[PDB]
Amino acid sequence: STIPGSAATLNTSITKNIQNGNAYIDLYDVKLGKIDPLQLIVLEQGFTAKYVFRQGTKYYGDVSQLQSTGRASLTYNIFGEDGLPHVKTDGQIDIVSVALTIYDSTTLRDKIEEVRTNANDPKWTEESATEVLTGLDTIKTDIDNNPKTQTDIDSKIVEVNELEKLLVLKLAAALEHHHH
Repeated sequence: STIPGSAATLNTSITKNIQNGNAYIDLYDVKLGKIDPLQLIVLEQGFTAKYVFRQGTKYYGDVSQLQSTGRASLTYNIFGEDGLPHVKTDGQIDIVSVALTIYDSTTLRDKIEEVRTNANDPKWTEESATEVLTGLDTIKTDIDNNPKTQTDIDSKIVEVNELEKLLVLKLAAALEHHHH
């Protein structure tokens, strides 16, 4: 929800990055520049905020610096118009910490395009050509709209490998439909 006397509330409407009060970032979106940590929160008039990441043993002031997938923390330091940190009514520095999960789908999305390129080869029967494409599009949609754990991304890489194996050559199909 929102911490007692804070000037910043975490924006839950961005379901792709915010869930159950936790933040999620896909390095793919970071590389394609689709992420801006300051849009994940709502600042009430008269206060500015500067975010800071904390992963391993270092702090990152700019999301682009994030290079590894893992568990980290997103923190938002709130400041008043005087440039100094805001002190909440309870007498504490007004800061907002969000548990962050960093994952990267880059590899998966490529593995998908590979299988997709393969699936569209007219050498494969249209039933498999399509069953595999549906499979890929279902995953694709999911990784675009929903946040995932890196552990979860790798499992979908496996699902894709398996779907690619469903492809069936028209040649084979034609030798089976043969009755001697």
